[PDB]
Amino acid sequence: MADKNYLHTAYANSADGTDGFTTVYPNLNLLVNSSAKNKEGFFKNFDKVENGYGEVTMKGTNAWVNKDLGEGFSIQPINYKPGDKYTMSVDVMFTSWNVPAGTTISAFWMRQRYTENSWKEICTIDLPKDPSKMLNQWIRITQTSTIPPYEDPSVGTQAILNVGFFGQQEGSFTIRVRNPKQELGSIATPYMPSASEVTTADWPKFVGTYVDTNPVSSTVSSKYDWDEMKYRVYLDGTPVGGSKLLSFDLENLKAGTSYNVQVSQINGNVESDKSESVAFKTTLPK
Amino acid sequence: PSGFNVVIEHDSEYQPDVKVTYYKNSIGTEANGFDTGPVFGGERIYNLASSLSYIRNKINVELPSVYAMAGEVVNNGNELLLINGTEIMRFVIEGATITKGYVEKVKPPTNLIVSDVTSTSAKISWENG
Amino acid sequence: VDGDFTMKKFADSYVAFFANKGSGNTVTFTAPWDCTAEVELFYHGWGYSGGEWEIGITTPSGLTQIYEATGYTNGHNQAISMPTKAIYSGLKKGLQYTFDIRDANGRGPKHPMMIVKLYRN
Ligand SMILES: [Ca+2]
Repeated sequence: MADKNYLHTAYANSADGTDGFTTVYPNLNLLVNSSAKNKEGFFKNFDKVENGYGEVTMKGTNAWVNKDLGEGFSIQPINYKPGDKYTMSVDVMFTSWNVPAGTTISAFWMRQRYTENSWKEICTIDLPKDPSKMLNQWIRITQTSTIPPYEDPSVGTQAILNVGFFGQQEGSFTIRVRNPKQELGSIATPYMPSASEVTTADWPKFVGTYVDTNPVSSTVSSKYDWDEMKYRVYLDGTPVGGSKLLSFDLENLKAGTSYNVQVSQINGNVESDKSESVAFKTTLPK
Repeated sequence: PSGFNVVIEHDSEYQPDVKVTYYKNSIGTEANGFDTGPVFGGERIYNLASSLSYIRNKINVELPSVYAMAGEVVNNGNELLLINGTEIMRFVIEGATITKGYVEKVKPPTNLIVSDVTSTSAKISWENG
Repeated sequence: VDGDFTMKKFADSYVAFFANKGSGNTVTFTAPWDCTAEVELFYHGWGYSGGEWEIGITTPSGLTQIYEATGYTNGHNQAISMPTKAIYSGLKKGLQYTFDIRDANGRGPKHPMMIVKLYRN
């Protein structure tokens, strides 16, 4: 109720503001072929790609079963700085779940990790240990991971989809994996392809705004004033939003750091070349 | 604005050179059909002074605003042609193949100004190209 | 602290019932034993079925699961009302969970009271 006014910004892909609504601008994916175009990249070792997903069947008796996801990670995990956060997001569906009484599911995850000696996880996401009562349903699963400190240079890495079936009888399941994503940050923002595969079409088309309320932003599309964006704002090479107006507010910056901003114009999936960059530096606090 | 800009998209990872010429009534552009012009083969060919700038795969050919013309764009790979009736503006690339070519319609923003800068934020304002 | 308390309470039980203190859309508990959860929704003290159902399950470790219901409309709905409730399969002994009905933009009660019943494995 105080005199302090807050500008709330949200993005969408429909003029009404409902289609693909977000209070947070999407971040680029660090995974490769997340769109399941063909049996390559992330889906290289799945049984097949069909529609926009990958299908794979895990079967074993007193065993660890894995499929290498290594070809689906843009960059090697030893490039990530320790302490940084990365967020994994994925749609998952179990079409068949044949795991008997004696059989136990363990270490069921999609994980980038150190290998021999260490085995410490770098960036991971646990998958449902018993989806038998939720079969044939898309489950969205998210997890933020903190990069562990560097190991000896002799200690290697790997990226795998793993499951362990232990007990008397064989266990098996069939899983569909749709739009896997890994991004830098603590938020699972909307699905985006990788930087090398992204096009103009892949970004939000509409911007929604409202003012003066509490510091926290509404989660109702209708609370916003929706306009078709005419400009795209790139902070340090990555897009952070846009506007219908000839002005934009850069938020969540860190103190005393240099930044570069360049803007492009949008005209219905026709994007102009980016403008000449301009440099600024945030002030230092007392 | 700055001028008349023709965009040439190519397959080189570098900066291909572009040479611009202008000429009227070359073969196939005569108003009353083949060889109905005043100088068979084409009238005076003028070399057009261009200012070139580059981004990966895209050459921007800036010509003086006075040359600004409409017209069909023909891509012959080795050269691009901007045909407006009887008039032709010819762009010859060197060391690459023309992928696509067109008069720049969606133009990049211009007077970028950073204002209201604090420790956690800044305001970016600009002007349409 | 309340994890071990709830675990001792329902130790000999094959069922456990949970609801928020503020009669709201979220419910937090520590599974007393490996179980199966059934989520029901209420409005003004009356249970209801149908509408938009987007259920989320979170754990203090930072794992979140988001289940979005698409009703059985592929028939000669017309007669099916779905969901009447939501069922979840692999809950584990000692784990804290936070269930919530994420608010509906179009339709269906906006702020319903949720109840979670756990059925021991
Ligand atoms: Ca679960």
